[PDB]
Amino acid sequence: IDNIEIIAGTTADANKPLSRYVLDQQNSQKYVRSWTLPSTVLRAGGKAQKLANFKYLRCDVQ
Amino acid sequence: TSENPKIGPISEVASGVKTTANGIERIPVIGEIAKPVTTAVKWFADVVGTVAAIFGW
Amino acid sequence: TSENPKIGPISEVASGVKTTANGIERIPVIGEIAKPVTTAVKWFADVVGTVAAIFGW
Amino acid sequence: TSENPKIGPISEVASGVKTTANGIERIPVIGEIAKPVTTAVKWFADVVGTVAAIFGW
Amino acid sequence: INIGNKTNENVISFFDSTDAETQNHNALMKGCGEFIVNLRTLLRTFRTITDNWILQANTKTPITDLTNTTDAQGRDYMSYLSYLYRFYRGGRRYKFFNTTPLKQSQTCYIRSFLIPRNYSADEINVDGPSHITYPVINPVHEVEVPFYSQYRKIPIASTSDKGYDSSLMYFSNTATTQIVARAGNDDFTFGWMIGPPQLQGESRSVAP
Amino acid sequence: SKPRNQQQVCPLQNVPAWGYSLYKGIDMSVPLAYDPNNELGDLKDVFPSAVDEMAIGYVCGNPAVKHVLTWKTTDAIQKPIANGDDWGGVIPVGMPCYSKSIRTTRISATENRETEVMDAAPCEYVANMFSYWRATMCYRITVVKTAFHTGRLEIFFEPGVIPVKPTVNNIGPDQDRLTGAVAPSDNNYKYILDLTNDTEVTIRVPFVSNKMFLKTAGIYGANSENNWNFHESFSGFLCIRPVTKLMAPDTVSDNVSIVVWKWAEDVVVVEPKPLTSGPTQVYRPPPTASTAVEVLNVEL
Amino acid sequence: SKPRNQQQVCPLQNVPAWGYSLYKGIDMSVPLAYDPNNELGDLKDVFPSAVDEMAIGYVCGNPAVKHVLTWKTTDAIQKPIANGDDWGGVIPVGMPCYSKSIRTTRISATENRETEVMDAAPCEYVANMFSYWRATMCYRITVVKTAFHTGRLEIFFEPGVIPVKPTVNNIGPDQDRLTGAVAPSDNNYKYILDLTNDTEVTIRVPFVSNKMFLKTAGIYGANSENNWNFHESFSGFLCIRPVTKLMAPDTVSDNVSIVVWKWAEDVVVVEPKPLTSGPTQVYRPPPTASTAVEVLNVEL
Repeated sequence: IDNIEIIAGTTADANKPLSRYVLDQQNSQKYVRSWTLPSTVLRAGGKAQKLANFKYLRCDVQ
Repeated sequence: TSENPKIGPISEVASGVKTTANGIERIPVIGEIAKPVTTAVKWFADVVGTVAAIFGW
Repeated sequence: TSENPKIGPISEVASGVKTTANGIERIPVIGEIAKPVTTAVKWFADVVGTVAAIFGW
Repeated sequence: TSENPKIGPISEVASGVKTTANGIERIPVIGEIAKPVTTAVKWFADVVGTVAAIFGW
Repeated sequence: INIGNKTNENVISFFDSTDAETQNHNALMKGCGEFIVNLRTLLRTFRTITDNWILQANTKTPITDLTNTTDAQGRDYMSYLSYLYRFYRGGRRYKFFNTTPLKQSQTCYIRSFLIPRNYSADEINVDGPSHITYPVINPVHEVEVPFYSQYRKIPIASTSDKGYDSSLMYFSNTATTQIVARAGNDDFTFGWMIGPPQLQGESRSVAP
Repeated sequence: SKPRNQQQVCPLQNVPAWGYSLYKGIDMSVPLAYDPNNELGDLKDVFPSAVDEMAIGYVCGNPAVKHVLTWKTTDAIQKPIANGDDWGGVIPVGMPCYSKSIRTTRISATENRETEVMDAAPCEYVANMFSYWRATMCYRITVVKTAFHTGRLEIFFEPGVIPVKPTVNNIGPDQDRLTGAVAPSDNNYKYILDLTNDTEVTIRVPFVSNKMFLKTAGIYGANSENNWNFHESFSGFLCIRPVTKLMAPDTVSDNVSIVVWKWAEDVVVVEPKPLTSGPTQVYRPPPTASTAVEVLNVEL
Repeated sequence: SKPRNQQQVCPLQNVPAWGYSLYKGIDMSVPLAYDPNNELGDLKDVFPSAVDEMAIGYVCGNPAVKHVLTWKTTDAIQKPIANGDDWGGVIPVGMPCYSKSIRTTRISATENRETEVMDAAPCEYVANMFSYWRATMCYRITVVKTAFHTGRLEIFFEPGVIPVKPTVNNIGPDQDRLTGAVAPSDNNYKYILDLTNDTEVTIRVPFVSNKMFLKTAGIYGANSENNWNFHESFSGFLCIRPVTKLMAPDTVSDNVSIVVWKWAEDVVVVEPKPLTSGPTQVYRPPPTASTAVEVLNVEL
């Protein structure tokens, strides 16, 4: 799904750790990467064809 | 025999028929409540019977 | 079997599980209250069942 | 076993010690009421125990 | 003395005194008289969510005009414990303590109805199970909304699918003002735990 | 057939909602339903976990990271590790919260409105609901290092009053009174962790005090003018000092990080009312730094 | 002989008519009778039928004709049969009502008062009393034909959102999106009825949805501006399309009729309050087209 690389460094944002507090919404917690679910795993790897023409689903995203 | 933390729950109930209560099977009406013309309606039971309260005493 | 000078104290209680109530042991939820889909919730017990009060009589 | 024309008189009572209640004899306190840390105070009895009412059910 | 990080966690307990479950039970026979085990039982105690809920006469008011303001605050237990969880289930109870400077020359009554969640007042009927009290003789209006849901559990701030479970609607012939105190019913519970948010302290408004 | 009354005149009191604040009883609220026995079934196949997720055991047994320290190769021995985060290598042993930030915004050009914001663990968040607490506190001290960072680390427990510097708006610790000269750890309960292969250590500090319960006030409203309820909430502090200086080659980093997890076991609480001056209010973070927050009153 | 009170002060609340909206309890209404046990006997020899004529099973199991279609010899294959009645060969699977007429009368010369009139089956009439429903819907599709009309007919089920054309005052279906090109029935549950000898087919569509119950709002107040509660009331639609074109000689009629009966089995309902905006009001047909109807308010 994804392939992260972190070079340290770093002036960028993925190396910035968890702040102890959040005082306002413009100082949110920075994260390396997010993944919405299950809509990422259903699109990727040709799983979209093998659950087309169905309606309902249960799953546990491993 | 019913799980409830209130001591005796409500309105002590009688018995009925043997079927499923919905899902069409033509439920008979005479079987639902069990009070025909007999010693089971309490006002005909008081004069069959003949308790003292039907005479005003 | 509980020492109390009030005659029957409050809200008659059911039973549960075998563990300590705090001090982490992953308390199961299905064991706490004992009302599955059976003759133990009083509204499913009245139509399994089929008492006269579910028919309005 | 007590002569009284009121039906059950008041506040159903527990038991105590063997002595005279005044007239100095150093009455022990632990013997007066009989509720140590055991299944006899009703709130420790509900979690020893583990009735359904301590879980909100 | 090889090279490489390792594992094998060393649980150490200071102060070899006495097993703690004996010491806790011996400390609540002398300081409490009660033993709060579960947080579910704090959802059955009525805590007041407001102190002055001012309304106007002849106006059907949903409780979601009040609850939507006080869910964010976290004052009572159903809004403070809801920040640890993501789902809920079960009905809710309400009490409406009267604090109105009432007149004798009118007859005040308090109706209560059902709306589904987040509808307004004009897009629902009044033909349902109701309850009426008279605050001149019974100043506390006690009502319980059941769990009439399409789903087996309800999230927080869902999609445009609205009106999927029931709620309360308030009505009164006079402009009243009340103290609302809610709690869950005998089936109410949260679930599916997450971590807590932050808390808020004082506000001094310092001199510089 | 219509006989007379033989029953006595019963005494009466007109109390609507007698004891509404108790968790157990018989509630007088009318259901807006069809059935007076309106009752959902059990929690089988409702939530994705069949564990009672509301027990005080289960909620307070959720660990959370209170400290991420930084132990340099320059830091002295027998001196508490104070780099990066506030409170340093001084962890107050206790269920309440001890660290707070202060947000300062402007009302006018001559006035600032301060606001105390508190980072809560899922055990510190539950103790704020109650007045007094009593629990066995657990800690897991974990060192983020390579296979080539070696050192030794001391974690000793010191009961009672914490050595603190009360500021005008907050309370910080005092690292000047916790050096090896003035504060020897020769009599405390201590653990000397080796860092050549081993990383973690779990410490279970029981409840030791001269009180049956400790307050749950904590850092709420604590400053120079008011700091009594802070000291009477913890009964102890763990202190992390190096025994041996951090030995590291030049081909690795000159830092390690000490991550401290926190949870609690054997938790009992007392009174279902917060001991704080104001209500329990969840801090909703504002959109912009210039904007304000919600201020809950106390007048009725 | 006249002893003192030993009974406690009982707590009290002055609630007249506690829980009058529940079906079960003990009712405080004084009989205007002679006997406090005033009680009629059973229903033996009262009504001409000894069947419980008020069970939800018995009431909803009364079939009613929702569609009388017209399948010509000119209609194309794989295209839903839309001749005569509204909604065509698209039957929304569901207990509520989906079809409504609109009566338009004049208040002034510049204003028209519209009124929605709904044809109800004896299962659609019961679901309007309640808020949510859940039932196994049954259908009987019957072809009115001779022994010389032969054809084949397809009835497939498609779950979810119905392809509709929202008008400014009503909702109609969309036959443009249900042709054989754009909507293939190769994956649906389908029945291919032969019409050489056989006439009827009974289809029992169970309850399939991602919801435990569906709304009973239906076509009430549904238009372009408001159509959400329409889609969340049915979960599916049967669609009747020809596989083979209607084969008929010249000595018979060029039409057949498809009559669709509707009832329900395994019916459960939820909440004894209608989900509609207004009350349940029976449409009393006025004497003349120019006259008006009764308008029930909602103010108290």
